[PDB]
Amino acid sequence: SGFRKMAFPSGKVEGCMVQVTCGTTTLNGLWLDDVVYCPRHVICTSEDMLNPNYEDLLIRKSNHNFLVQAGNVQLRVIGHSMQNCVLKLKVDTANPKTPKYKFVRIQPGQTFSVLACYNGSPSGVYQCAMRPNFTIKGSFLNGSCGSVGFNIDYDCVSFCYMHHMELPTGVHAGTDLEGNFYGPFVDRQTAQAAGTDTTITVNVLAWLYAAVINGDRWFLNRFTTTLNDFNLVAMKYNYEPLTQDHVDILGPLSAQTGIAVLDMCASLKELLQNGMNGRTILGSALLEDEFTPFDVVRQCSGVT
Amino acid sequence: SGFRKMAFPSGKVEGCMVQVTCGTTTLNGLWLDDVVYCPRHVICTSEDMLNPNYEDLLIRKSNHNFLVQAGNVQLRVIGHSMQNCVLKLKVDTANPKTPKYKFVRIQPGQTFSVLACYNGSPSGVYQCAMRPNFTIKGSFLNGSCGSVGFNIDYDCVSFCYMHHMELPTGVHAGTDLEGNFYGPFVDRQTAQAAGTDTTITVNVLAWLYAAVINGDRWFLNRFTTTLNDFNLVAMKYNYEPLTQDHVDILGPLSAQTGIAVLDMCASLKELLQNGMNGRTILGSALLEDEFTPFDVVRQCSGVT
Ligand SMILES: *CC(=O)N1CCC(C(=O)Nc2ccccc2O)CC1
Ligand SMILES: *CC(=O)N1CCC(C(=O)Nc2ccccc2O)CC1
Repeated sequence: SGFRKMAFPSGKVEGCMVQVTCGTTTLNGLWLDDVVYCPRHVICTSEDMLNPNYEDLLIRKSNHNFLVQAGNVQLRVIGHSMQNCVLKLKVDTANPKTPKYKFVRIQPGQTFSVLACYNGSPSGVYQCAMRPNFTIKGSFLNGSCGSVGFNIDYDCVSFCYMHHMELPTGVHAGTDLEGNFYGPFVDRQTAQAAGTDTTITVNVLAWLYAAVINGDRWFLNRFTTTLNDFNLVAMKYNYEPLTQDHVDILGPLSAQTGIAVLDMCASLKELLQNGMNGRTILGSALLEDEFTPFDVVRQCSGVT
Repeated sequence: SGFRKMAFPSGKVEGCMVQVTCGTTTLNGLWLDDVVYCPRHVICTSEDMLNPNYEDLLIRKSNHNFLVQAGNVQLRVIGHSMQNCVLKLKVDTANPKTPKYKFVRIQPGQTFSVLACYNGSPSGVYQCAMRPNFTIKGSFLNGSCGSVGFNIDYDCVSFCYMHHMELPTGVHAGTDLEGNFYGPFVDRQTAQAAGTDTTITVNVLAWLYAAVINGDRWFLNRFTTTLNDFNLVAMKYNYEPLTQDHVDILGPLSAQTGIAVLDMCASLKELLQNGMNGRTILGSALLEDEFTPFDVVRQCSGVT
């Protein structure tokens, strides 16, 4: 029993982190096979970041300007290319610790682990969600760029995020491993404001299921609702609209607990309207929305 | 910027987890050098756990009854001994992945990472604190016993916890790696109730400092207090008494933010008396007490 915000074990990703230096900028790279992936802004001076022309900046860079270090050992760069907002540094050595891996572009509401790194060295691991506004709420200081987000399916690491940017509001923006930003964000030091950080309704419901499974049941009530009625209340509280697809996804947790999805919607409606009244659910005083249905089933069944 | 509940990277500990089977019980063991550490209750049947005599139960067990498997490969057990509530299984092979390590007994209020495992296989990593009542609030299903808690100091893993027990209230009890339970708990299926789960005041203050560092400042006020005045309020709210030792420990965060510890005590006093009024601090609606001062400095400075 018990229910924790739980990251994937980071060992397989730790084996992939290197240091990338270009001129005076040091950040992190991901070494898979004979390719090191890193943010293209590694080539920018402070001054460049106001209005960088990356193709023009890159012309001034040769292979030997990209210093790649795995631990204490230097890697030889034998090629470099820009794909969208990432650089792919070809090295002469395949990472011997390369796990089975995929590059995947996640949807808003999907969760992943981040291995925060500095100078190619892991500092910590935490669980994130791709927010509906395509930011993530991370922990990233200077030197943390190139840190990646991932899921593990048994032995296959699905890499979904590389860290690039902090917005003035202290939230985070980055790319998939093809170098495409999540959302409308750019690798430019410019006016970029995040949109409405809406709550991921299906994740809140999943987490209410996890609560019931783990003995926290005080918020169950005598009510039901409909998708349309619930969604009127979701709208008012900046919650994502709940779809039949979300209802279908919650089916296994419904079946396990014997609580109809719409009855749990009715619980959530009352929590939104009435607040927590100073009570907690799984040790939280707000409605947690960074557990997916799959996360709840995973943690509640003990998948490895 | 940003501040997350962050576990240590788990790679070094992943390399140490094995499966231990005795009769029909499967749980986890920690393989360091040529010793596998596991909970002695691996030898109990369900029936035994009501009033086990471990010395007597152990007489019926030989080396060949302890099945130890690292991945797909079996380890040969060449000796076994009971130390307090752990078994030490001597194996004929030193774990080649043994990191630098220490066994340390932590104090209440100290934090650590847990690598939740099932059948010797890592499922996830999360951050815990040794509660003032010597429980931890974990996530542990059947098969998770022998999962360990640890801190990392650069390259040296300090192992502080092995998981043994869930109390009827869904909280967790375990041992250090010398097999001594934290608190008054025993490896018996009996009436064991946790005492008052008091809030770790020095950790709350550390986390308020982390909030200010990261831009969350709405709770700073015009007030100060004294240790004695603050402690009257702490008593009423089941907070640990704040000592001059706690004040001294918070000195670096005081210096960095320019906020006197006692002024931050005054902030915390108002939060305790007035509540959050529906506001959040670092995305929480309650006062977080599972970040130590050292954790805040670590995360806010980017140590690896
Ligand atoms: C995220 C990361 O690790 N980065 C991106 C920022 C640079 C950096 O120092 N850039 C910078 C330029 C001009 C003003 C401020 C500022 O942080 C380091 C690597
Ligand atoms: C923590 C862990 O992984 N354990 C401890 C419990 C046993 C187990 O199955 N014991 C048990 C006996 C009788 C009734 C219930 C119950 O869980 C598995 C390993």
